Amino acid sequence: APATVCGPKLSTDLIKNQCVNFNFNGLTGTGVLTPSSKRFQPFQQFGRDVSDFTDSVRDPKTSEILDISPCSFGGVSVITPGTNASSEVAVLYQDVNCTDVSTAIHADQLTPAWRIYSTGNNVFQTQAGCLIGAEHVDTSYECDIPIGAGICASYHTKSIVAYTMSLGADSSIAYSNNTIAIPTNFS
Amino acid sequence: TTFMLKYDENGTITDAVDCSQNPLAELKCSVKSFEIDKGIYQTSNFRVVPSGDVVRFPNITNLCPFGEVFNATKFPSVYAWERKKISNCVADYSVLYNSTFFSTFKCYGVSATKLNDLCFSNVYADSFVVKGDDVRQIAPGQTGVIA
Amino acid sequence: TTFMLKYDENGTITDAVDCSQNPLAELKCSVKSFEIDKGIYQTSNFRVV
Amino acid sequence: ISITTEVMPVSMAKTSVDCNMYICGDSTECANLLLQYGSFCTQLNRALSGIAAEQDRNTREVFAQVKQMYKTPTLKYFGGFNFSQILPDPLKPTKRSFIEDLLFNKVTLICAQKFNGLTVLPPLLTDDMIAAYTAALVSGTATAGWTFGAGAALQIPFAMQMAYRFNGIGVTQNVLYENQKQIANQFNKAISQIQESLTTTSTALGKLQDVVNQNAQALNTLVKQLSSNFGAISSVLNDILSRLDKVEAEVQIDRLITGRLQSLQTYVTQQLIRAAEIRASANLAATKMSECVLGQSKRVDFCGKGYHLMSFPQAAPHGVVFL
Amino acid sequence: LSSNFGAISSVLNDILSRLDKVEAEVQIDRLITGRLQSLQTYVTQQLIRAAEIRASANLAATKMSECVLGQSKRVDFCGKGYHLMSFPQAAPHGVVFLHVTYVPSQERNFTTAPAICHEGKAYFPREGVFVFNGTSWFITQRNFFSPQIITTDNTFV
Amino acid sequence: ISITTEVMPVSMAKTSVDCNMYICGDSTECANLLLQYGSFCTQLNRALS
Ligand SMILES: *[C@@H]1O[C@H](CO)[C@@H](O)[C@H](O)[C@H]1NC(C)=O
Ligand SMILES: *[C@@H]1O[C@H](CO)[C@@H](O)[C@H](O)[C@H]1NC(C)=O
Ligand SMILES: *[C@@H]1O[C@H](CO)[C@@H](O)[C@H](O)[C@H]1NC(C)=O
Ligand SMILES: *[C@@H]1O[C@H](CO)[C@@H](O)[C@H](O)[C@H]1NC(C)=O
Ligand SMILES: *[C@@H]1O[C@H](CO)[C@@H](O)[C@H](O)[C@H]1NC(C)=O
Ligand SMILES: *[C@@H]1O[C@H](CO)[C@@H](O)[C@H](O)[C@H]1NC(C)=O
Ligand SMILES: *[C@@H]1O[C@H](CO)[C@@H](O)[C@H](O)[C@H]1NC(C)=O
Ligand SMILES: *[C@@H]1O[C@H](CO)[C@@H](O)[C@H](O)[C@H]1NC(C)=O
Ligand SMILES: *[C@@H]1O[C@H](CO)[C@@H](O)[C@H](O)[C@H]1NC(C)=O
Repeated sequence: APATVCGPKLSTDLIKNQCVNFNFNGLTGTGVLTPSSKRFQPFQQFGRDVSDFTDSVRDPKTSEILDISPCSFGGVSVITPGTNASSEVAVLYQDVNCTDVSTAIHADQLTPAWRIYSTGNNVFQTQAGCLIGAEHVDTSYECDIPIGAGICASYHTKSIVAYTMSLGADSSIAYSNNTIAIPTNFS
Repeated sequence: TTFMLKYDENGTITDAVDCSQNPLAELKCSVKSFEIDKGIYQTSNFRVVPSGDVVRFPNITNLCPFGEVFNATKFPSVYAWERKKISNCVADYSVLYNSTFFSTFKCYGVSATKLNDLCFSNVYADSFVVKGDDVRQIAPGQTGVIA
Repeated sequence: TTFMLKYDENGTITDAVDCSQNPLAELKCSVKSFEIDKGIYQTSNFRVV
Repeated sequence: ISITTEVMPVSMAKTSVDCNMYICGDSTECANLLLQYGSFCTQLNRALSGIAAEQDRNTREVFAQVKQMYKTPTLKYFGGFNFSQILPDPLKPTKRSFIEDLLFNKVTLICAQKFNGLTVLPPLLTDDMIAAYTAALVSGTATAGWTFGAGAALQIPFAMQMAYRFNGIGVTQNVLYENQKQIANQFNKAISQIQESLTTTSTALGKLQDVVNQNAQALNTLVKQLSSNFGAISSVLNDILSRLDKVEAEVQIDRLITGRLQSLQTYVTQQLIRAAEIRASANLAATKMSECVLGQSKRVDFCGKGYHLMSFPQAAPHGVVFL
Repeated sequence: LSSNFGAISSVLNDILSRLDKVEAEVQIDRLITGRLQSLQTYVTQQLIRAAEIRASANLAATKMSECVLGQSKRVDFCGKGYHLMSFPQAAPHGVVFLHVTYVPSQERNFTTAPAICHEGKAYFPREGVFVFNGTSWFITQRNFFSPQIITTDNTFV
Repeated sequence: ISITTEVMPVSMAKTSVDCNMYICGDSTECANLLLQYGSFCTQLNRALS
């Protein structure tokens, strides 16, 4: 219900900023405070969505209705070509929205937390995630290293090339009512 | 730092790899090799947290509601125990806890050190006077006794 | 009684289903839906003493 | 001449549960406590990453039988045979057929990332690239057919192509040109039944929807085990931390860890069995595109019910519908 | 085996040598159920890999039955092209088949027309295409240009 | 002309273990204790159904 005992800590101000260790009345979780359009009849003040985890909270001070997204996790995948071929930079995956990544590598919010990682220069939003070290190239060769959602990574001009893949090679044969093509030779 | 080491036929460390230097060396500790063929691999960490919100309810902020309760004089009997409601008051514990007034302090579910940090919607005090054997009997279970 | 509740986009209970009313409503709590296609389903209780 | 939908699932969801976020993600005292189970993370994760790696291997074995993409021909009236299945450009803004678009409807961007640690990875072959493939397979079937399977493709007019496919049945090449208008109208009525039948009856639904429902119910089982108690105080993991001071919590979190290991180890084992059931169904669809579509199958009751003339793949979601 | 599973140590003899079999029964049993659930994991993973290889051994059992012993009319099963024959080679834990294919390569355009009209009713080919090179009609099989003189027994009615 | 038996198994037993009766059937305090494992009955039962 609306709470009585505090066991007093000083209450800070809430922020829309991603990744806040939120401590409401009985929720020592962590995540992204974000205002939401959820209705909340006044005798309920925790929101749940499909399962165990609290999705949305009405704030105890200001009665503002806000939903919680978690700290934007995912798996890190890493493209490499041959280490004998090149020890040049393994380009990476963050399976996350990209601006949540770029605004957290310039600060220290990631915790695989690579040290000599002043990269990146390149940023995608391709459905598989967001490549960082890989370069967008408009041409389209063949799938070399699979990524997800139609793009494949490779090792061409020697940088690492990200590109939507061309399926084999585009071809052309002319349908005609009269001409047949039959082989004269075989291999 | 997690840290990979290559030993020799002699049994001497020839080469080492830091796990958190660059994502190539993250991979080398993941597949446990130094010469990796090609492709795409894994590691599953993300997102440490910069800031914290501790914004909890009380907009009235009284203090010490059970300063009356424990040091009250007239406690009733076992059959006619009184439940006293605590309303809108910041109950700071460890005034209660760390100074050992109590022969048997024993929590259930909650624990006394983090009993401060979490809020409660209402707390109730059930105050009555029993026997020393019945100190243990005020508990979940323990049905067959009389208290 | 076990008891099923349907919430809304508003977040208000629109319809509810008792689990132990009739075996159709036992099924609705079993497959967790209100509009069931066809076929044969399960629940595994029997025989109080 | 009747055509028959035969729906074959080739792939499933590429779900990869972030094992540490599932079991205990907001906590870091549990993640230290989870670490002493050795490699029941990172092998659990490596197991159903091997599943996700072969869901595109299943989709390349099926659809990439053709090497070079034959473009969609303009004159689609191939000797009476209508071909409303070969992806027209002006009427549809999307690049998929009218039968394919009727197939993508009869089932069931920025990241969301719910708390439970679950995700669905996107397939490496998009729906528009799968529809590009089956545009090339039908265009190769409508214009070339035969050496199209073997090597490079050789243009044969479609009346000359069908008559050679009657000649595989044993029925002579006389019987086509004697009845070519009647053969074509039985063909064009057949697709018009297929555009009518799989609009309402939900049969091409049936085998694919049983794949999608079986994955979505295995996810909803995995998610609801987070609300399972497993003999702890509460199913909520942060409530165990916030009121038990890490000396009593080590007894109660470990009951909740081994319960959530044994629900992940359950789920990944169920998915490895479903991966075998779909790889066996993708290898069967890899031969049906190899043998019904590219060649003609003397092999009876493999492609169709009757004697088999030809077949056409259609891009279905996580599957193939052969015609 | 080096996993702790909530015991004191992953080494099992260290649990025996310093816990006197009354405290050890609590700590060995945490280490037993961890090593059951790693064997029960492993054997279940191997039973799934056994099915994935029995399905690949049954496919190679047919490829030695049908590509090697016989000739396979079944297309894109043995080889890429039209299949002549195949040869198995002893590979370690596997077979490498050497599928000798046909793959017809060099082609030419040819005007064709079914059922040349000769003396009323036309003549459909007895397995031909009615190829037409420069100012002459012939019949060929449609995987190799071998022009034959058109006769009665090359056609029918 | 010789004929040859080729035997092919097509089906097996349709065993469906009544999960609550297996683990603890005569008891009802265990069935309450079994309930907090979520869906390790009724999914176990749904798997081999
Ligand atoms: C189709 O075949 C007929 C044969 O009578 C020919 O005259 C015509 O040019 C061909 N092409 C088209 C586009 O009709
Ligand atoms: C086929 O090509 C080969 C070279 O690949 C050539 O030597 C030969 O003369 C050609 N023709 C025939 C009929 O084999
Ligand atoms: C170490 O091993 C190398 C072989 O790699 C051998 O040549 C050398 O003599 C050994 N040295 C010692 C001190 O054992
Ligand atoms: C007390 O609550 C009101 C709304 O109920 C809010 O506007 C006010 O800011 C709160 N007091 C403090 C000190 O925040
Ligand atoms: C009761 O009074 C004593 C002083 O004699 C004090 O130390 C103790 O904290 C009080 N108990 C409470 C507030 O529960
Ligand atoms: C004991 O509790 C009191 C509560 O007033 C507080 O000073 C602190 O938590 C403890 N005191 C010391 C000296 O640790
Ligand atoms: C509830 O949602 C409906 C849409 O289903 C909308 O029309 C209506 O305005 C909403 N009412 C309130 C009070 O939010
Ligand atoms: C069937 O035939 C017409 C005429 O050849 C063609 O345009 C189309 O593919 C089909 N008709 C419709 C209405 O789609
Ligand atoms: C045959 O003719 C077509 C169109 O006239 C042309 O595109 C093609 O290159 C020619 N040759 C072959 C071998 O198909």
